[PDB]
Amino acid sequence: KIEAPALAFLRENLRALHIKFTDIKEIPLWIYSLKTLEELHLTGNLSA
Amino acid sequence: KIEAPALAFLRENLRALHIKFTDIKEIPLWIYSLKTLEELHLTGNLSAENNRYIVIDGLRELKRLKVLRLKSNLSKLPQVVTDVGVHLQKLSINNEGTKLIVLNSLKKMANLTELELIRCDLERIPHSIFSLHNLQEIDLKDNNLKTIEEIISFQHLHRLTCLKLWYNHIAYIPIQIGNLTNLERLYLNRNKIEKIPTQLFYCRKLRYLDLSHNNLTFLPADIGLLQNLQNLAITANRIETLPPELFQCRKLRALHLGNNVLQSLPSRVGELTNLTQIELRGNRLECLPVELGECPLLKRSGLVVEEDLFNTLPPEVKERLWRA
Amino acid sequence: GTKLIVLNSLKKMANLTELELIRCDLERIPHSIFSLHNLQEIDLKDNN
Amino acid sequence: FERLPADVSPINYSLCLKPDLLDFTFEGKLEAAAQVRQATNQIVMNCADIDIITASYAPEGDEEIHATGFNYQNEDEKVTLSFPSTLQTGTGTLKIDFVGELNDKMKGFYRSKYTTPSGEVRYAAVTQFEATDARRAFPCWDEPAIKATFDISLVVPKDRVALSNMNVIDRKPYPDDENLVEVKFARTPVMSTYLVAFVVGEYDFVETRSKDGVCVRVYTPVGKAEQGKFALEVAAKTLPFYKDYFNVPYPLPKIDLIAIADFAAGAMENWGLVTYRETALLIDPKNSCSSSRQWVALVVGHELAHQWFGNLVTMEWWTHLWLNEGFASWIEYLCVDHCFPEYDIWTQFVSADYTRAQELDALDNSHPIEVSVGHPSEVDEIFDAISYSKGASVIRMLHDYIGDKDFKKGMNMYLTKFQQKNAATEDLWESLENASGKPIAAVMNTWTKQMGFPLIYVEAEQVEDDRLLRLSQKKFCAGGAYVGEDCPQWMVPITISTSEDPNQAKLKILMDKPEMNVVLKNVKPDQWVKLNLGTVGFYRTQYSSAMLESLLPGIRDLSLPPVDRLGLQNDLFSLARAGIISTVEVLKVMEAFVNEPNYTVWSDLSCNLGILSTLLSHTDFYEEIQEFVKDVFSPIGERLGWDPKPGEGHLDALLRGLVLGKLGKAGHKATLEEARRRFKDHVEGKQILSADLRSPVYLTVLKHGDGTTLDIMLKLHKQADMQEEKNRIERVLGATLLPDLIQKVLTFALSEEVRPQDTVSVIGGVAGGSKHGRKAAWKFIKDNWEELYNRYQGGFLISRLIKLSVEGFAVDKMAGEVKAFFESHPAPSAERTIQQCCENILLNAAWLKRDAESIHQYLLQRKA
Repeated sequence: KIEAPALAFLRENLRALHIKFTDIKEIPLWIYSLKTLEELHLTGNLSA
Repeated sequence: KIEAPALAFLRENLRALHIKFTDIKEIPLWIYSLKTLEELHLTGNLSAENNRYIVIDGLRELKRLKVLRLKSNLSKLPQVVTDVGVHLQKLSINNEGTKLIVLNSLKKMANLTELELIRCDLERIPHSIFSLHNLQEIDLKDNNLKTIEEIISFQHLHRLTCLKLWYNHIAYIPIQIGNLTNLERLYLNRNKIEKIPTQLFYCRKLRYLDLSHNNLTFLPADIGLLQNLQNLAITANRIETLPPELFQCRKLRALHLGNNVLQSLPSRVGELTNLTQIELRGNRLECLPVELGECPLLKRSGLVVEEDLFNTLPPEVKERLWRA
Repeated sequence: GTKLIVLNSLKKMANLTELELIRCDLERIPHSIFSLHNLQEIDLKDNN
Repeated sequence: FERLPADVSPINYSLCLKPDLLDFTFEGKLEAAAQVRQATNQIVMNCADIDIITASYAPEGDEEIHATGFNYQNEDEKVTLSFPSTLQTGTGTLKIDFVGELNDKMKGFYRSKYTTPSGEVRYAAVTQFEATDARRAFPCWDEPAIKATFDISLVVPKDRVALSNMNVIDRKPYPDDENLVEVKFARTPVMSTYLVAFVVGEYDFVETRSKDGVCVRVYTPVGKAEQGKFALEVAAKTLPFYKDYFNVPYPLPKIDLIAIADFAAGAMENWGLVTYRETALLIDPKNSCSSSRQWVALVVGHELAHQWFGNLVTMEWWTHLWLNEGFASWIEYLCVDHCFPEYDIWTQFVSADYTRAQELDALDNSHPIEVSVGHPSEVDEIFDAISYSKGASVIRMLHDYIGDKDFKKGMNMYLTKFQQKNAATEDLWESLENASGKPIAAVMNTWTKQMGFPLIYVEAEQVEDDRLLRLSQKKFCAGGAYVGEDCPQWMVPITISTSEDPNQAKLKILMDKPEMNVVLKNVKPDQWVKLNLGTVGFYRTQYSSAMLESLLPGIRDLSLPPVDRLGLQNDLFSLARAGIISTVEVLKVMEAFVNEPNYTVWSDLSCNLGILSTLLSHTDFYEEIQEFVKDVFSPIGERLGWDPKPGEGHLDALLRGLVLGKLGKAGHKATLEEARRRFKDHVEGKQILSADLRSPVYLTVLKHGDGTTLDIMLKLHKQADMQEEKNRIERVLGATLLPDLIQKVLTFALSEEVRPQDTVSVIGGVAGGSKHGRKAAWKFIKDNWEELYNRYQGGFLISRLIKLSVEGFAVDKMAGEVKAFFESHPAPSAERTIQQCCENILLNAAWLKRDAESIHQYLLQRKA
């Protein structure tokens, strides 16, 4: 869980993101709100 | 009963598993979720008394498995293992006296390269192993093999390098071994072998030989004809005389002679520059030749002889061996 | 360890320049990758 | 491929074979007495699955030399039993104690699944040695050329029933265990190894002595004797027919015709225990129609024919295998002709194989029947529908060209010549030439050499009472332009027939030259003389326009035989591509069918006209051809009415089904309204009609139906339980036309994968439902290529699927498109068929560009 100024800071600063989830719900929704993100090495059971 | 995150991490990291148990349910279910497994060993009776293999079916999803072990007294080879053996390499099967029926199921396995039917009481060659064309190391230990002529079929194979017959009741060694060429490390010790023919010696690629714990009486000179031997062992054999021609063969890193008969070690031992270890126990000997010290890689501990025979050596030679 | 199909989808990402199908078990080189010209690194690791 | 060194020739066999059920294993003794002609130390035994325990060879009277050879050439299915000492020459005996197993691959000596009336899903031991399978069961000389006598003896549980080639001669107890007994049969005569058969299971005894005295017997499981009674009568009638036919006694004092649950091979000729598939053989009186009885009679007589051609004189090698079946097939039809004269079987016989013979030779991959064989593995891909159909057609050709009595004499001499001895095809030709005198081999050598059937440009020259003309032999091409680099001409013995007598050919010439002349005495100035006679000559007679016009009155009425009419009808449709006028003449022959009552004529006419309708997609105007179909079907629909009519046979039921379905395809307003009426009556349950009418009613109502009817159809499929009824429902609901509906029924075909491996037929129906919708479904299955291939891994089902899907295409551009699609998607098993279809499509395109536009003009003359 994350706060709006933190979302902003991620928005202009975050470059790469790693995510590994046991279940779908573990994935935060705000991760897609990022724009400068260039790398996403997701891992889990995203077959859904 | 592993928890989900640890289960995932183990799925991504574990390489080898060794399951031993008594009851069938004892085997965890979650082990079948493992995906990076290559070494699997099972200990404890898998027999579910007909309609079996319901637990074992998880091996269908263990497609990354490479080596499998069955120490569980199987009357029949599972269909699951034959299905998964497309990519598999080693069947270390141990039946502890249970008779196993091959039922040509090994024919499915083609990528297989090492096969070991240990204590499976075949009493005969399976005759299905010859279908495999990538086998290299075959082991038939403690299976009551009486006549083993079927080994001629091995000439069809080309990747074979080691034929293992650790324990059996073989009486007469087939001459058809002469056709076999690519084998190197035959280990047919502990057998009712009265004599060895030259037909084994027509082979030239023999690295390791284990003619020990048998009823051998004499050694043909053709052992010296072999020019690729490294380690030899004629222990517990009724060897009255050791032929000097054996000593022509070089590159003999070790040479076992235990529980032999009254003999006389030839001075030609000097042509054993590659000797590093040797035993001279259990045989009636009285004068070890001085040329033993000629060996450049021979250690006091390396040469295993009775103390008195060690004493019969010249004192300076004894010092040389001791300092080694 | 699971099977995947390109289903001609790979031809859409014209900007793709580096592809690999790790343990994707294709047993066959997909035809979709051929039409793409930007590739430089290709891996078909452990695909039987 | 290497055959065998054959250093020792077997003489006699003694096989104390012991199946072990509940373990699926097999033991035996294999004591074979043989003669060592070649002085060699090595013995070659072709066998794959067996694991030899011990072997010992005792020559003559002295002691045996045991065995010192076990070379297992597993890939070659060979074993070398070398011995320390030479075996020189003499008669010896090889005893081979061994072990084998009941495979689950339904091969050699396998185990089949069967269900007792209570259940228990037990297993039984069954055999089949088609080619290189006898050696898998137990080691012998698995070579058709090799011939020896066998003494099969079984070690079987006493509760279980056991049958073999010969009659039981001993039922001794088994000393080791008393729950099972040793059954010893009589010594088989000289026979091939692949013809050996013995089965063990649980069945019931149903015997019937013949006129000759042989007890023809069937052993249905669960004592369904009734199911297996009609076949008993058929066999008891046709075996004495053979006996009086060629005056040769039956070889085996006992003959059995057991069926096996899911034989998975259909049928197999064997010495006196010919096995059958349960569905093929047994017949429930209340769960069958007369056509099924006709089929079972056909199949039961086919293997009885194989009892003579085959068993008695086996083919020398698999190269001649085509004969052993092919010839027999034709024989079987003749047999039924002498058994059920009311069953006029030649009529459907022409439509049964001859049609695909004609259409398959037209295309590529038309390899000659006689292809040299070295390896028995080559049998599979040298085998096809052509190997049966063209072989039967040419052997019937030979029977006509020789005459019935002369062919009888030739067959009798050939059988008496090489009885129990392997013979080649050339030997049969030599015997036939000895019987008749005219050179059969001089034609058979070319028949083996080349590939296909010729054509003739007939002429017209009626000099008073001499209708002379010039037959011009040339090769046939599907498009019309044959390659003709070699000598395309043939020597087919086209047997002309005088049309004054429909069955009797007053004028008949054994013409065998590219050019010739005629000698006849004409009866009527318009004798409409029928070239060929009931298409006995496997051939595609091209009649000139004058010939067609002269024979037109003959086909307007029923004067011409129905077989001639249907043969001409099929010829004209095929000759639309090569012969000129085509559609224009096609229309005229259509006029004749204003009066045709014959069902088979309507069946192949509907096939042809549906081919035209689907093929005319790109140039549209379906309303014109459908209107023409309505014009054709007006008198037929009136005569048959709509409702079931008194005096209607099962053939008339097929008539009503086809006429209703095709009338709905045309889209008649009143017919469609009545079909919707009965659809409502059935779905409400107020009046539910016969399924035979019901399925075509479904096709008609969905031909102009919305999605609600489609959902009702899916529902009715859900409560429906009968498997083939549901399959019919699915294939007819594939015939929706609305584009949204066709996409929905494609996704519902993804839903209708419930039918086990019948999904292929369901999706074939949906592909054939529309014409442009067929192209949409082709794109759909492009999007679902992986699903189809994971549902069928290189089977005949998927080849049939793709052939059905692409058969309606007549555009070269998307022909190349689908060709590239198949190139990127290799399917080797179907591969041949693939390019076949491709070429067909190209031909289709060409044919369109030949006449489609002018077809419009013809319609302008039709309505005027």
